[PDB]
Amino acid sequence: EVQLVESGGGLIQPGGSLRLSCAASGITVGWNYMSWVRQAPGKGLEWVSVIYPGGSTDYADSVKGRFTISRDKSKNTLYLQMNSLRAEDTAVYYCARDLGEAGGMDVWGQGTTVTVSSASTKGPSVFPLAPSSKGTAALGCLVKDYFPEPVTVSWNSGALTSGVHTFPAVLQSSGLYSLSSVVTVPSSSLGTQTYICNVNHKPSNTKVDKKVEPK
Amino acid sequence: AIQLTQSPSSLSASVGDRVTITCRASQGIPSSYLAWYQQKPGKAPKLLIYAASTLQSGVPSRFSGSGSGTDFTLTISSLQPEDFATYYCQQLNSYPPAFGGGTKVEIKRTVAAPSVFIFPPSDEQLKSGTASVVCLLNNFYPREAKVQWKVDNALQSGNSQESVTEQDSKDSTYSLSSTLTLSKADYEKHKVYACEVTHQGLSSPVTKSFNRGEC
Amino acid sequence: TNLCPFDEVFNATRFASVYAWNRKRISNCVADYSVLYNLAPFFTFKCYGVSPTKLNDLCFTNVYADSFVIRGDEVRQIAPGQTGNIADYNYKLPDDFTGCVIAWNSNKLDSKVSGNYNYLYRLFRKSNLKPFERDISTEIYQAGNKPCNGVAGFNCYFPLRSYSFRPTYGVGHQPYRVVVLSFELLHAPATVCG
Repeated sequence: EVQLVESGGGLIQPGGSLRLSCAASGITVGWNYMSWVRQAPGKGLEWVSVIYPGGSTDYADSVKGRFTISRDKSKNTLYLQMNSLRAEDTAVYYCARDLGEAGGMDVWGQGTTVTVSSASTKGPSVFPLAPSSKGTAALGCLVKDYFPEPVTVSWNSGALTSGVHTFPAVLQSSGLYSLSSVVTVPSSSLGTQTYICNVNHKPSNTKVDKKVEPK
Repeated sequence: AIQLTQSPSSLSASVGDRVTITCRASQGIPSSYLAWYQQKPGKAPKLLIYAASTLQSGVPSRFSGSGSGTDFTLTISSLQPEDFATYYCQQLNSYPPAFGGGTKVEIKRTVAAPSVFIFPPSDEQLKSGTASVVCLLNNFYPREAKVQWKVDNALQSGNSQESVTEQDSKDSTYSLSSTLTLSKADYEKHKVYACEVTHQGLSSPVTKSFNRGEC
Repeated sequence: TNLCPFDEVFNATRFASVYAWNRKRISNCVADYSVLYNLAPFFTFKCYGVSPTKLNDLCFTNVYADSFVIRGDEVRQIAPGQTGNIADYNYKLPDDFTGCVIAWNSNKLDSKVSGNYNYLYRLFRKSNLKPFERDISTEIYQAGNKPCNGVAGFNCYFPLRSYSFRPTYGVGHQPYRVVVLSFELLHAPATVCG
């Protein structure tokens, strides 16, 4: 029965503002130390802020003057107001109930994702990674310069699944994402079997089918 | 303040193993000020142990903790398949709290050398003024590998990015893709593009290369 | 000639837990504020609304000496305008405080190998203390909907916790002894003159 349900994350430009909500059931927000904790992509956990049962508040230094924790006891909800957002604030944000030495952070929210970027939304370009001429062969698709996440990739409309590796995207210094999807196939199939990667990027309504064939 | 250092960074184990994870504090704290959490990819952290040895309700008894002062321990007496995950330690009763950098428990299997492939930029990409060169390391174990890009024998630094898959659910291997990015003008100024791979399963490093402009 | 009993305050063998902080009245005595320094490893002496150097010249109607033990990292909370677990739920100074705060590292006395657990602090309280409020209740703290009925459990926490003092813990977790001197002015005879 006990849970914390978060909402309010999303995509925002640097300098903008967002409000996160954490609705509670089974604990009384106004009677607890309530904390916000964040996790940047690929990183560990970083405490963000706390509000005490009696109302005092505290903040990580990197966030002071910009973020404000608060609560609505009538709605049994915790909030985090985030102003003057920066790219480094990109993270999954969790609320949690802190019992300190009496219990850990025992109850956690499901997390809400905050992305702070000045990049424009953009559909990927899809380029072939063509099988080498010089037996198992490898081929793929390079899905480049898109924003934001996520992108989905399938092969031959789902009929090819064995041996496929779709790698986690990397964030280029341009602020655009890039990833690759590869598959190992029998070399004998190279002249005869069609290999097509199906790439989907919903935020830009992009749907690309790329035929990959030997050069 | 306090810094918490976790050890080891990652560890490989098999089902049924006794596994011990260490958290080391920089200064020395009450045992009642440490907690342990488990996190799986895409999931909120889950509390395991607080006050260094108290087993949180509902957590299987094969989990246990110990320690005081600067050296703390989390032990799993007989590892189960669901235990494969990342583990964090945390300092309690302090704002801001320190978090350890995490320990990833990973599945042991026999050494397998990578199969290595290199892909030149597609002609379609070159038309738009950028060249992406991709190196693929397929189905290897253990995770550690070194990819060295070489352009006309010059070691390339600061212009590549890489990404690794999670351990494969069927054969417990990893795969890695590395992408070297040059402008088209840069790319056309050199001939030999080479990816040199070092791994425990290779007797000596393995180089895959191509000469630009030659099928 | 008729010294104030500062001796039994600063040099008391036993100190109180912060949540049950001690208060001693001081009146009808000659107060010498120069004996106060005691060679302690982290001595601290701050004053408010009054000058520490000229203290021996002043008279007051009454003086209060409050005393207790806390963690090193907590000594900063014993100051006007502060918040935190100690200022909010154990010992609270007013914003317009007139007096002095003396603190020192007591690792020699109040720690021991195997740990000293005799010193307690309040961890859970529904609202902030008023200045100079002392709360000594031990009711189970209700953190949720279900009543606690005097038994600890989920959402039902004993509100006091013990400090763990061992000599090898870091200075922020070492014990510190604190005396707070408050100076009262009334339209009444002064009875604490230096």
